[PDB]
Order: sequence, then C-alpha cells, then structure tokens
Amino acid sequence: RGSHMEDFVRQCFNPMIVELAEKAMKEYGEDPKIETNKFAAICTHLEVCFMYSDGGSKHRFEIIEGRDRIMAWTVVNSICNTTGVEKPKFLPDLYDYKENRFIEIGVTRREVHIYYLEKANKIKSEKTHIHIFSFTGEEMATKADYTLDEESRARIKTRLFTIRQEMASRSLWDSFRQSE
Ligand SMILES: O=C(NC1Cc2ccccc2C1)c1nc([C@@H]2CCCN2C(=O)CSc2ccccc2Cl)[nH]c(=O)c1O
Ligand SMILES: [Mn+2]
Ligand SMILES: [Mn+2]
Repeated sequence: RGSHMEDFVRQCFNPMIVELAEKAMKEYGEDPKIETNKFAAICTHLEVCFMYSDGGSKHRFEIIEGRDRIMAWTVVNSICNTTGVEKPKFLPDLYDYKENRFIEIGVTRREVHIYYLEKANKIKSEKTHIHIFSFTGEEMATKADYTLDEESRARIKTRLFTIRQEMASRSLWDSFRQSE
C-alpha cells in the first residue's frame, strides 16, 4: 500500500531527514507507509528544527529532536545539570546555549494563535520557550522573543510555503491540511 504522499515525502526532503523521521515514527510504533500525512509533518518539523539551529552562531543550539528518545533525554539532564535549568516534563526540540532555555518548535496548518495555546497548556512549564511557524508565514514566540534574526526566520517561512505549494501541485495539500 504505497501512497503518493509517501513517495512525495521521500523526494521532497533529504535522506537524513527522512531516515530520522522514519526511525522516530517506528520508535513510537507508527508506520510511515500508512500515516503518510504525519510522515510529512515530522519531516517538515524536523527540517525546521535543523534550519533553526543553523540560524544561530556556530555552537549556539543543541538539537534534541531527531535523537533516539533515550539519548534525547540523556542530553537534557546533561544540559540541566550543566546550566541549572528545570528538567522539562516533555521532551523539547532545542536548547539555546545563548539564551539558556529549551525551545519547543511548532509547525501548524491551522491558526497560529490556537496552536500556541494548545502547546502552552500542554507544556504548562513556563521555563521552555515556544516558537510556532505556519505554512502561510505567521510566527508566534514566547514574550514576542523570536530568538533568531529576521533573515533566518524568513528562510524557514519560505521553505514552508514551498512545501505547501508542492503538495498543492500534486493535490495532496487538501488531505494534509485536514489531517492535523
Ligand atoms: O517531539 C514531539 N513528539 C515526540 C513523540 C513522537 C511521536 C512520533 C514521532 C516522533 C515523536 C517525538 C512533537 N510532537 C508534536 C505533535 C503534537 C504533540 C504530539 N505530537 C505528535 O505526536 C504528532 S507527530 C508531529 C507532528 C507535527 C510536528 C512534529 C511532530 Cl513529531 N509536535 C512537536 O512539535 C513535537 O516536537
Ligand atoms: Mn519534539
Ligand atoms: Mn516541536
């Protein structure tokens, strides 16, 4: 049962991203062959995380997402004991060595306001920073602190709208937007 959305994900994202997304999905007991919309969402969120960490200086960001869930925690306690930051209940996506906070990245196909609220009520941990990106170019960050400069964020927004267009050109966008 091979879908069009699966082969599009394989062609749209680089192999290191696809491989990390694949291992992550099966690690949590889900199949990219059938949960193909979610497959696209993880690859997208993963690519945004990597683009984000490339937006700062050389070694400003520590990347948590994409790691195996045990090692992703391992680096968190190391960070927590090193900087004295509260250990989050949820696994965050990044750590900003410059701002000394964990970051949760969000990528949404719906309204940016509502998704932040959902992510804020679920986190309930005031320490971690929250940064939401939309497939139409809206971004929302905790305390209106968007961490990176405009150029790095604009690059992420541009790629998101390219992913949207490519899905739409293949009639897969409507299914993707309704799946979230
Ligand atoms: O880290 C996350 N989930 C863990 C657990 C897990 C499970 C499967 C595969 C991978 C992972 C890692 C994580 N989850 C989410 C979303 C909403 C909250 C639950 N959720 C999902 O389970 C859906 S999948 C997804 C969808 C969109 C973007 C990114 C992802 Cl992964 N949104 C994030 O921004 C995030 O970082
Ligand atoms: Mn995550
Ligand atoms: Mn995230």
